[PDB]
Amino acid sequence: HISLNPDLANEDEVNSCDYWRHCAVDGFLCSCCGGTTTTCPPGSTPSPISWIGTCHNPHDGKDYLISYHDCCGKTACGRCQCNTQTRERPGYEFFLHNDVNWCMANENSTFHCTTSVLVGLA
Amino acid sequence: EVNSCDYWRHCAVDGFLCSCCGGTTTTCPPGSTPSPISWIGTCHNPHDGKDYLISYHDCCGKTACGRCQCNTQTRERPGYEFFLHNDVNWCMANENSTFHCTTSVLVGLA
Amino acid sequence: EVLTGGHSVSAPQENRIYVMDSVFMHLTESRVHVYDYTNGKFLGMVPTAFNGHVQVSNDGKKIYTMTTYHERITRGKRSDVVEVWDADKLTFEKEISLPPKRVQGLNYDGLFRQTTDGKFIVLQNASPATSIGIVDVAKGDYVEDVTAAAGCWSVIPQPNRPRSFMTICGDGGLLTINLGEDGKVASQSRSKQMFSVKDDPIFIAPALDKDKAHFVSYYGNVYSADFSGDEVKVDGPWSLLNDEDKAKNWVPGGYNLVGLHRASGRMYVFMHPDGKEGTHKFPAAEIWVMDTKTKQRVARIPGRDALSMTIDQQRNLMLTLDGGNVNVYDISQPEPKLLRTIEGAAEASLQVQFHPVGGT
Amino acid sequence: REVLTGGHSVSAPQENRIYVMDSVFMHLTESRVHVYDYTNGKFLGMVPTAFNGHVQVSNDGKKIYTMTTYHERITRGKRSDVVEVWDADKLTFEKEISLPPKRVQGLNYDGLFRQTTDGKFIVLQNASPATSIGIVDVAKGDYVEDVTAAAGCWSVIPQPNRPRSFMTICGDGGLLTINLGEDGKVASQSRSKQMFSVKDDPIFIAPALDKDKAHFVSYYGNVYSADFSGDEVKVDGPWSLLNDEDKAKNWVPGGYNLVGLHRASGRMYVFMHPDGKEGTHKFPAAEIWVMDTKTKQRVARIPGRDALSMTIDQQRNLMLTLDGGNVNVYDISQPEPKLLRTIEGAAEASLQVQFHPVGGT
Ligand SMILES: *C(=O)Cc1ccccc1
Ligand SMILES: *C(=O)Cc1ccccc1
Repeated sequence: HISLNPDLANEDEVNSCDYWRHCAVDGFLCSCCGGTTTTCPPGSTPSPISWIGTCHNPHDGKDYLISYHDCCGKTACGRCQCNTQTRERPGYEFFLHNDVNWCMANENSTFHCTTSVLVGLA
Repeated sequence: EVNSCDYWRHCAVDGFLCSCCGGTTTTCPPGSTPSPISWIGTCHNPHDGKDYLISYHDCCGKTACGRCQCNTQTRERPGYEFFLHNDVNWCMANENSTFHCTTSVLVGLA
Repeated sequence: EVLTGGHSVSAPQENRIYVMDSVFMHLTESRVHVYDYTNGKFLGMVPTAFNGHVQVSNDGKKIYTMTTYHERITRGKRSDVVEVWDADKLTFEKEISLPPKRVQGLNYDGLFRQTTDGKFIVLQNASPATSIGIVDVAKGDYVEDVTAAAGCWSVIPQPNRPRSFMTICGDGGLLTINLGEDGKVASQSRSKQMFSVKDDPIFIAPALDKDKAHFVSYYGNVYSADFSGDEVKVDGPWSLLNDEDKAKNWVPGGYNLVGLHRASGRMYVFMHPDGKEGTHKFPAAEIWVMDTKTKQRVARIPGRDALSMTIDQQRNLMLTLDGGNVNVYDISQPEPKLLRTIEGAAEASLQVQFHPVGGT
Repeated sequence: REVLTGGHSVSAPQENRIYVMDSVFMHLTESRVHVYDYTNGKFLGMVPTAFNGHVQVSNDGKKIYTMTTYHERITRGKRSDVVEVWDADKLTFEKEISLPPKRVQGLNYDGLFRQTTDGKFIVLQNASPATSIGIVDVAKGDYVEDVTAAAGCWSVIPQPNRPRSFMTICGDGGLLTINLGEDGKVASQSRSKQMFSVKDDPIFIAPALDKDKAHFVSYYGNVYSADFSGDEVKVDGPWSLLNDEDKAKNWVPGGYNLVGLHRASGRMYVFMHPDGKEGTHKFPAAEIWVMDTKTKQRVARIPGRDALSMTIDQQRNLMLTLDGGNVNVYDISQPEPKLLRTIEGAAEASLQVQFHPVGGT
């Protein structure tokens, strides 16, 4: 199932804001920043917390929970900026909200890039 | 015309014109600090046909103004003629060395 | 000639606006750009480090910033602060230490506000647990942490009381906090449910009147909170939309996306067609002008892809902002009139504000 | 399902890597090094370098050295100038070395931040604005002391034929050679005869560096050389880059890191533009000229792609050029360079690119 496995897919597809699992990304895709969809670029630190999105997979027709962990403690990657907002909500639904820095509780809160970790079926 | 890189007094500016940054050719924008040191240019006055010494004092202690960036090099020379040289931050000796913008102060006839 | 410093801003305070540039591409060098709205002239700036927030003191004398430093930027000890700057000299005056949990996020007005009397700064925290922090301006001290606001978000000051504000909570109601003269919570109250969080979520940006506030929803409805009394009374929805509007799926979108002209009750809202899940931050195709008394639209004009706005009551002006450019509108009559556009006022701004002229 | 992890090394091997020093002049407090794979243009990572960072790679290829300035509150508070040691493969911070608060703040010429041939000392330019050269003992993690003898001189040209010797260009138009002892202090020094007229034929500071000599080009297209094969430095020049036709169209050099030497062939590379006059010495390249430094003739000329800076890899026979934002990769294994690719958007404001060292012993 290539649709569930970004490392097997075309890099150009995964590095697009239109890639299905990036449906609530407000930030730079870590896969364009020397990392991958599920690994921080070298010398940047995963956030223990995240906003969560529910994204539809058009390939297998199912909906998945996505956790948008950031990588932190390096300055802005600047590449592949996305601002997608499917099912995103304001700060009174805080863990569905993406206008805050999810590096906010890291040892260093400087925002580097954001990614889309597949948690499971919605 | 003072906000253009082609204005005659700006003949060796490598930076942002302070006149575009809330200051003037001879005054720092509010809250930015003059440098006591500078590179000097010799610039040709198109009106009277004479050359003048222009002192490029920086304004310092705020982050980059970002407006009216110029990189003009008339009679500019490398760091072994240090005070003719404009690829260094003339805020380097200020209490805060962050570069904000460059002024163009007329000293007098060259 | 001799280069001098120590100079004040060259235009009167009444001409000044503040464009908060996040510089998201280089977010550690965010800053406030100060402009003259009458002619587009750049007047100065205030550096605000990583993801700064900004407001001007209600009395017009000072600028307040909120930011985060670290000893070595990307490593070392964190310092979250409020800074007090002189408004006319654009110089730093004092640092006020905050706990290391001030909100880091985009520049919605309600994240960094002050009491009507100007004596307290009222700011949003997230650790990610939420609370509201209170700074005593006179003392230069963080003096209260309102944990009662856990699970709520943003600060809406009550303009009819000296030290009262509301916040929007996860139950779909509003929590009101009344501070004592020491900046500690003196009393509080909770409204009845105003909106359904799941079915009709509201945008946090208030259209704020002296004694009431209106909010618009993801689906184009309007909710109101009346705080003429100690207990806030809530109501709504009414729809922004008529049947023709609905056929083309018009909905609101943006960030600081509404405003109120208090003298007329006109509410301004950024709207776009073809609304669906995920379009709530789309640039404005139009600005709609709503009569909040009759609950009907009175005018509509091109949106110029604006995302955020602000209103000046006493000069009857609206500014709008598309991320980079600021548009100046005369709103003295029901149809706004475009006066000028200030191009390249910022690289990445979602917030513009007027210098206050109304005093305290 | 999945779990986000850190701690990873750079994905491409060292021999594929280049370092683009992005000054980010528009936001100079957030300068950084961008790490790229030159074989395919892939972005591999980055190192943050605060206000006006400078960068070099350790000769042994294991560490990245940066130089930068901090203040306690950026635009106010106490100043700290530092060298930082970073791991090259993990792109993580390891060590801060304190400098006196006068490290050069300026555009990224190679010669402002260098190391001795033996890799044991970092050698850097100071300006307070009084100039001196700073010495950092890499093993000790310490600043040694100012080389005050270099007052009135500028930039560091290491001598590749000696373990801990370097030269600098002085206001008298000559070169000062400094020979360090094992502790990083000056053991001896010497001053050449005048190489060039400061008034009449000023040179660009960027050396075209061989193992035992260096060449420099002038504002007016002349070439000067310094031979340090012997006990002391022997200087000569000028000879002209230009023929009559060249001269008739006023071709002159222009750029920043504007020259390179292919050591095995003796080919010198230089950015040139027509219609030279006072004030054009930093103009983008109209062309790159390839000069045989033995025959003293031009052997190739190709389009310049508006390049301002270059670097040469002796080990793979490559030249990189850089126009401020984009990096061009050239094969220079024959006299005429061949363009392999362009990496678009490698930086916003870079005047310096460098290869990860391979070999070089
Ligand atoms: C996501 O964490 C990116 C971000 C950082 C700062 C403010 C808003 C969004
Ligand atoms: C002039 O001082 C502008 C400047 C600042 C920093 C580096 C180079 C030039």
